[PDB]
Amino acid sequence: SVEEIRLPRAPLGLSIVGGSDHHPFGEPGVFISKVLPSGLRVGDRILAVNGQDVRDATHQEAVSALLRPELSLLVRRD
Amino acid sequence: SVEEIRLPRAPLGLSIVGGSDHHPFGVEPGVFISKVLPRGLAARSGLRVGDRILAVNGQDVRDATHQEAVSALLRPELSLLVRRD
Amino acid sequence: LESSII
Repeated sequence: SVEEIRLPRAPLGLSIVGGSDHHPFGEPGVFISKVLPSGLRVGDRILAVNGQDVRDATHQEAVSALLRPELSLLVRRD
Repeated sequence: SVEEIRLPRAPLGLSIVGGSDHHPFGVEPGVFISKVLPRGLAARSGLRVGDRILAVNGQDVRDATHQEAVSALLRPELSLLVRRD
Repeated sequence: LESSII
């Protein structure tokens, strides 16, 4: 399914792999590889960030979108 | 050169990339600072994009996996040694 | 290629 996940910024650490310029997840997508040991799950595909499409973004484009000065993530899992 | 950077505990406004499990930095197992927000905490602490993180509170991360390096940085000020330039 | 945002 596809879920909108809201995360308050102050929840600690997010790791991602993938991207279009290119692991066991998925795809051309960007995928959550880790979350500090809420709502998000490893393997989640990240579709949008704060309403901005990242479905086809490069890895560095995804990173820059995650690295924002609340964070909203649209994700697909499974 | 090799610099000692004091970095607050994690947000910090930085991304890191790399590790021994394998970007434009180095070239190469290292963990590097790939982006810092201009007024974020990492920037103010003196970290720089392109910095290769060598150690974190005594933990040698020169040959660490990406997630080893991160865990180190997220253990609950950090003393970082970085190689740069 | 893996990045982390903190």
